[PDB]
Amino acid sequence: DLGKKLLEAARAGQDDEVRILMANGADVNATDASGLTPLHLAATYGHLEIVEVLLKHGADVNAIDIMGSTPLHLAALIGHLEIVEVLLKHGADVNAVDTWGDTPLHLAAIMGHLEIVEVLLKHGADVNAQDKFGKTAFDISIDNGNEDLAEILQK
Amino acid sequence: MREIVHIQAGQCGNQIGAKFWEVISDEHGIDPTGSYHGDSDLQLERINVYYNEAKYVPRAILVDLEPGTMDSVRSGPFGQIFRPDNFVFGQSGAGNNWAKGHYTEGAELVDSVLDVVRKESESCDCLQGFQLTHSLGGGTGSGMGTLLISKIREEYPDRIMNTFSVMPSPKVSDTVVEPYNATLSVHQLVENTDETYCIDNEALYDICFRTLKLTTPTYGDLNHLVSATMSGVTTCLRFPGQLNADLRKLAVNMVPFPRLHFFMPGFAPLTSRLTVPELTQQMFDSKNMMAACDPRHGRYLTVAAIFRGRMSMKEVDEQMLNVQNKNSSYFVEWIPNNVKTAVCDIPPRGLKMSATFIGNSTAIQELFKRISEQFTAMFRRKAFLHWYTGEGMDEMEFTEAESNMNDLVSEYQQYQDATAD
Amino acid sequence: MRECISIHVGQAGVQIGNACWELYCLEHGIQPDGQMPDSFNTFFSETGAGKHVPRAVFVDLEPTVIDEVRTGTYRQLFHPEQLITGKEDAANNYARGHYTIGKEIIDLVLDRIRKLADQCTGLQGFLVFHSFGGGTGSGFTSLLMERLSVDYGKKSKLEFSIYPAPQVSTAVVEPYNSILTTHTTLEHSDCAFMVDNEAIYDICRRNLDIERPTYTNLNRLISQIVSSITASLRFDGALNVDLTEFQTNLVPYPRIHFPLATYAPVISAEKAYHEQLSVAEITNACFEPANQMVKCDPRHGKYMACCLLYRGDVVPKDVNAAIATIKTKRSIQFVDWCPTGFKVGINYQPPTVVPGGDLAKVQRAVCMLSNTTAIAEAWARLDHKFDLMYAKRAFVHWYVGEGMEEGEFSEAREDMAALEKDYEEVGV
Ligand SMILES: Nc1nc2c(ncn2[C@@H]2O[C@H](COP(=O)(O)OP(=O)(O)OP(=O)(O)O)[C@@H](O)[C@H]2O)c(=O)[nH]1
Ligand SMILES: Nc1nc2c(ncn2[C@@H]2O[C@H](COP(=O)(O)OP(=O)(O)O)[C@@H](O)[C@H]2O)c(=O)[nH]1
Ligand SMILES: [Mg+2]
Repeated sequence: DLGKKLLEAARAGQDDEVRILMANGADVNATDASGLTPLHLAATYGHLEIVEVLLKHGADVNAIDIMGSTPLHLAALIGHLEIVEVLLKHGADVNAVDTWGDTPLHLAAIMGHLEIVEVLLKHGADVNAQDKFGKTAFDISIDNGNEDLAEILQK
Repeated sequence: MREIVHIQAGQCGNQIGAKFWEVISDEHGIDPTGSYHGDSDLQLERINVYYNEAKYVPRAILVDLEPGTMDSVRSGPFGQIFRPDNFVFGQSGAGNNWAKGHYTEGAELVDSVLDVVRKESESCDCLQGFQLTHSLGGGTGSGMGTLLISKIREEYPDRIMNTFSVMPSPKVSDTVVEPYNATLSVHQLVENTDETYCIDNEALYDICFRTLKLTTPTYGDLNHLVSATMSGVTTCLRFPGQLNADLRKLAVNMVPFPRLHFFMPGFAPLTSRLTVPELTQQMFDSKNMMAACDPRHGRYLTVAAIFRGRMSMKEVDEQMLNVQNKNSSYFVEWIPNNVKTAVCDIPPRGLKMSATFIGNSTAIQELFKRISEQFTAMFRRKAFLHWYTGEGMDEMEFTEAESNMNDLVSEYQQYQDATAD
Repeated sequence: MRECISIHVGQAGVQIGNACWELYCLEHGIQPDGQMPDSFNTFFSETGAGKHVPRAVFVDLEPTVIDEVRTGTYRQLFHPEQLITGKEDAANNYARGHYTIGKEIIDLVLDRIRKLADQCTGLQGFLVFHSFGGGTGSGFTSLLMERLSVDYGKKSKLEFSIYPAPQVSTAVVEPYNSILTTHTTLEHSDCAFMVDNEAIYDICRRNLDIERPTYTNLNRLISQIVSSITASLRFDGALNVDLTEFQTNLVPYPRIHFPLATYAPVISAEKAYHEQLSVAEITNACFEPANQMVKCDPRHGKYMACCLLYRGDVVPKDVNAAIATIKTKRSIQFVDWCPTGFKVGINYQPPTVVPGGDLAKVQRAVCMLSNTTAIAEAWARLDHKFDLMYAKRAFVHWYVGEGMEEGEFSEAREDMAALEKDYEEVGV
């Protein structure tokens, strides 16, 4: 199965194997058991060139896994700035909501990825979006005393 | 109660450990070759607490899975003072992986470390216990440091186990596995240590950036705050005195509940590389805390305040009674006379006046909740779990570590809301 | 003789002991090496070479305090084998003092006490000096008192106990240690003289003009009071001639055995030409709360016994006139089952002050020992602090992990509750 091999090559950052597998008909939108696609894995593991290749060849930028995570949620969680930017350039839903009520903004805020927070806000992140506990990214910043983040969130 | 055995593990542990030895050596008049060249009898009275008499040699064990840290410490100002046989180092590091530190690389080196600990402990007349310096965010200090804690506690159950544990923050490193490493470690610290000083990189960064106006703080800037704090909190162990003079009396005064043994240290004045009322108010200010928690968001269970330098004891007593009477609502009413004060005549390097605060505050739950929120954000998406599970670890250890830290938070909240009635 | 053995346990016990023996030596003309150019034979043995040695034992679980005795002015006064030390102290934990650390030196201490007891032809018993707050002072004392009750069944045991004050405390758990030792020692002690460190601190500040009293200041004042109480034993007195008579005169029932000491006059050494107070004046000063060794209010309580111990230039008829004045004062109420009276002892030697001391030499002094129900207020204060912490089980884990069962906290507390009832039933 080329789908499983593509998922592993996207995760491992194997650029030439991703290229050979796709040339042999590998499903760009293959899913693992939890619904993660090669784009989710490349975004999680920081492989910018594979993210770009997949998006050039029909990858769904807004694909969701079983927990509602989009590639943008995972690039925002892990802190891959260039990937967040490529994903948004290719139509990533800035306000996608997962099964915990989290948006990419909540995840970048929790993990202290301040530059990513700024980019998400510039691209229309919803400051009023509440997680399943009623918290916005601004509530997270006040509740955890992150003053640099609270300032950024208020521009 | 005389000898303390110091262990420093991993990059952070060794860096803060080397600075600790440089700072207390200058206070005790010990030069980089182990010779005493001081001019006060109080410097040598309790030197046996931290030094073996060969010439004075630190009762220190230096551990790392990365060899580079051997050279770094030896190249330092007091690098050649340490016993060469007390450097226990590996070849392949832990790569910021708690599982590599606790189960694989670390498990392979731990017996060589325990051999050295045993040799240092059998030569002690009356061993008080152990002091470990480490970070919780990496792999060695966190994973191997907690393995060392577990093995020392089972071999020396009657000894005090004390740690100087540096907490990760996205502001200083920002490697997203740090919350995992730290949560897995707090789990171990709750059960196997008697006392832990919480040295929060979030607080150290904020002090340097906001108070000291250092635009880009370095580890040297952060470590200057750490070394001043470590000197301050160990003053009562190193010089003659009657309050918290050893690790056990400190624990008995500071720890009402065995798991709530995480202290918020504070220091005044804060400086980059002062009257009694100023020292007293600054000591208790949130801006002077080395843990990123607002004390006015919780309540003090117990407090130790150490003043250093020549000053009026009646002024110190009046200012200390004033803070308790003024701010009565921040000290639990069900622990009477829970604030103890000491005054050491010898001041720290470059200052005439100084004050160190050690608080056992319920507000420390803010630190644990911050780590917990990051742990949970990562763990819910199962991000990089394979890196841990492929190094002799199970996924249920993550859920148990998460559950133990949230129970720790709940226990603090219980005592924050408790009333004498 | 009719010998008495003094036992000093823990830092407070040892340091107060140092001040007491220093004062006794000066009162009896003994030099710090035991030589002199007798009534005091009750407290000192005599060697073949004319050396007068205290019938005293000093015990501590760590060596620092007793090491100072071994190298100081009185390095040659005591039998060196009667200065006994362990290595690791009780860490402000009654349980370590009584169980895990104390059990390591208890047999040595008893064997060394036996050596002193074997030199006695008519041992009266023991005077035990200790803090309530320390781990050793609390736990080791109670262990020792239990063992002395088994080993010396017919001998009297008197205590000098330091009651804790927040002004000089080094531990948050001193209320626990206080109550645990009080519970376990109560059946083994015949009479106990409590000294409230806050009362002594206030006297030093208000009468001696010492802004920040040291333990040396507190201890020289305490030793003056202890000397007043023990003078009858050391000067062949007619009142309180032996240890049994302290119980007869001050303790009508075994459990309510805590007499209040009041001492006057306390005058600063800088007032070397103060006009001397009369017997009437110093006797009136015994009913002023400022002169009490324990903070409490005897005007609200009732007296079960009262004894006045005078020192110096005191004419018996002047004492009798001063007592008749005191007997016509509405604020002094005796229980209806005791003879409404005052026992008198007079020692005619001038009160002694130590060179290095803070007190002026006076021509006449008095120590009143009164068994008043007002002292129950000191137990109520300790019991209140105990209850605040124990309700949350604060610090209890330190005790349970050092050979003590949790049930001992509540057993000790209920015995304190029974003690508060004993006082309430005696006087209302
Ligand atoms: N008056 C007086 N009180 C003292 C002295 N030393 C200590 N204290 C008091 O005694 C209590 C502390 O107990 P310590 O006697 O020092 O302790 P310890 O018996 O040696 O027991 P550990 O040290 O716990 O083994 C506190 O209430 C102190 O204020 C002293 O010399 N004089
Ligand atoms: N304050 C401080 N933090 C440090 C220092 N070195 C590393 N850290 C922190 O320690 C964590 C990384 O662990 P580290 O000690 O480098 O890894 P180890 O060698 O595997 O134990 C991160 O949270 C770093 O910010 C240091 O010198 N001072
Ligand atoms: Mg002691």
